[PDB]
Amino acid sequence: MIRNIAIIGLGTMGPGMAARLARGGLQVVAYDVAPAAIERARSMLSVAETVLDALGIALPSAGVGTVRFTDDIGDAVSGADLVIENVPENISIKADVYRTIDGLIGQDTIVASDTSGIPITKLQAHISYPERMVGMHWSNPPHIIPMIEVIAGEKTAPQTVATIRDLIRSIGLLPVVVKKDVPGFVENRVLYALLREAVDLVERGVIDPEDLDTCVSWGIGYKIAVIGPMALLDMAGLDIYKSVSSFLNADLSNRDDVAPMVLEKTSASKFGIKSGEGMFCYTPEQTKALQAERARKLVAVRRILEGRE
Amino acid sequence: MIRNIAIIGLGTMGPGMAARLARGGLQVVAYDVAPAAIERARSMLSVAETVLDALGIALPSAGVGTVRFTDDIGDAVSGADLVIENVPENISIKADVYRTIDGLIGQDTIVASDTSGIPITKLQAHISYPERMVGMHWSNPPHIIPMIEVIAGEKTAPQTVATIRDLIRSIGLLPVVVKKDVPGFVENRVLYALLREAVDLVERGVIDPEDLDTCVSWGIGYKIAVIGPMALLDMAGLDIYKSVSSFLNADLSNRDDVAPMVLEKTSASKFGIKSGEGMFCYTPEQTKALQAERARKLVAVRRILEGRE
Ligand SMILES: NC(=O)c1ccc[n+]([C@@H]2O[C@H](COP(=O)([O-])OP(=O)(O)OC[C@H]3O[C@@H](n4cnc5c(N)ncnc54)[C@H](O)[C@@H]3O)[C@@H](O)[C@H]2O)c1
Ligand SMILES: NC(=O)c1ccc[n+]([C@@H]2O[C@H](COP(=O)([O-])OP(=O)(O)OC[C@H]3O[C@@H](n4cnc5c(N)ncnc54)[C@H](O)[C@@H]3O)[C@@H](O)[C@H]2O)c1
Repeated sequence: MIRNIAIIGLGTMGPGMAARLARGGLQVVAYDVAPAAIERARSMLSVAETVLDALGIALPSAGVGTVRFTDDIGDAVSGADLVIENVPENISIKADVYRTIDGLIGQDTIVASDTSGIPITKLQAHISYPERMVGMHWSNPPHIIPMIEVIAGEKTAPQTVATIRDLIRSIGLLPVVVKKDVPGFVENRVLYALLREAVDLVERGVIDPEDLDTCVSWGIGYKIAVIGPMALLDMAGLDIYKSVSSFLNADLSNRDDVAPMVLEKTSASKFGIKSGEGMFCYTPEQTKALQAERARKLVAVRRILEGRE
Repeated sequence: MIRNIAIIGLGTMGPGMAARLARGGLQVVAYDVAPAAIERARSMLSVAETVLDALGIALPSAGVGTVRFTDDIGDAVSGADLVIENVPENISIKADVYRTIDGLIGQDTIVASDTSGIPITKLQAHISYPERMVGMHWSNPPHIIPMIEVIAGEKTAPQTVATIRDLIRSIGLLPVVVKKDVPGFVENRVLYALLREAVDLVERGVIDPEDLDTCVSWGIGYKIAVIGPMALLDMAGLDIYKSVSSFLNADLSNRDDVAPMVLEKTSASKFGIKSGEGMFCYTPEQTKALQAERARKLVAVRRILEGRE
């Protein structure tokens, strides 16, 4: 039974995750090794609570439903039914966390990783009772994107997957079970397939990057938000998809490595928003305005997609 | 100068295209070889006008701004400044249309094709003054998706591309210039890259098709509708995209032909909505309800994406 949740790591994905879980009635205690991170998480947490209000997400009529931050990991994981490990994408650091918490939690406590790219099969080699370790892969922002991937590693018990699937559904979120521990699970595989082709087209001068974005946002993302790919195939006709894919699949980029344009940008220290320049240029003011407007649009669009009138 | 538009072909893409162009102030006369198609287009046209109202799209204070259907192609293309060819995806049929209209229109009339998969370079080999032939690739539904691709063939004059780009902008739509006549232009290349991976994951049992759709609609389409792929790379960090793509690109599907599952479905005459069964199952009632709800959500979401409050 999962009533008490500990979150380890309070960076980008932490505060919204904590807020969203507490809003579902769960008791959440969260920990980070860096005091600066815990402080930043407080402001991130208050904004997230308001966003949950704007999404119309209610506390159920039962459960603790609170969030607390602590600088003591023993305090955080004490009595936890679920520990969500949410530390950097580095297997040595994640293994450190598992070793630390292993002696402090019950052998039937579920340990979930928010990892995007490390196989659950590798992660669970670093904790006792690997059958209760599983991938629980949220998306950014975690209090706004309602879909969570649940991924068994080779040793994960089917019961572990079902329990986390059930937890996610119980608080009104949308779990998807990923049935093989493949690189990138499902979401980021499909995303990186989209990106691989988009980057190739920009790189070889087929289309300017801002026009690529207009094209794909409106022609693809807008449509797919309302109609998923399998449903879209049914709308287009699988006969049509057969006819077109018969020659178009052969012509798509099959790049096996990093695109030259991406190597060029990163070599020049152009990393995107974080450095003020990537594919596009940003001022600090524009960045703030863009972040606010994207969060606002995401919230409004989600309510429509959920059927709200 | 483009004031008078003829549309040849009034199937799925025709009525909404005609309505949207007329709403921009243009005079539109449309033709179809099949009387049954012209009749169906009338009901499709009236619904489209209401959708344009719901989108808050106004007639400008000048221009003819009307739609008329005719069963005489000479009548339709008379005095046309732009003929949009919108007939089946079959180069012999498109060539027939170009031969028919060539003697009936000015040598400076622009002839645009709505083709998805036939190279503009091939199409323009079948009309006089190929420099005024261009791709103008709309998306379904054409009165709702605001983005249109403009594609030069090898012989297309840059002026032709600029004139159609300008026409699209002038009525409040979003043109994107595709700078090479590559298979699938940009939109359907990126879409088919997404689909190739999604189909592969369903086919090899990584995820159930309805869960694939939940995953991709919410994790990818929802996000990309608000934030285009190049902008999204900037948010994630190009350093991160470099690190991840360095191993993940190598693992993506590079399928060169039709997926076995798609061959299986089509062999069994399971084509999707049109036959009542494809990836999913549909009743006639469900189909109608789904079509209405998807159109309603598309309209509401678009207004948010455009910044409406
Ligand atoms: N888009 C995203 O950012 C995103 C989305 C889904 C999943 N993820 C995954 O979630 C995990 C965290 O991602 P993030 O973007 O939130 O990272 P982040 O770098 O923003 O935050 C990581 C946090 O972990 C803390 N930390 C480091 N070592 C620790 C330890 N031993 N104990 C406790 N805390 C420690 C850091 O101080 C930092 O606050 C990664 O595995 C990442 O792949 C990220
Ligand atoms: N999603 C889509 O359906 C979509 C989107 C963008 C572009 N397109 C492209 O637009 C074109 C039309 O697509 P559609 O889906 O509207 O096709 P459709 O089959 O729904 O309609 C084709 C119409 O052309 C008519 N026609 C056939 N021969 C003709 C002739 N000689 N003169 C005049 N009319 C004739 C038919 O009677 C029919 O009404 C195709 O090239 C297609 O690839 C389709």
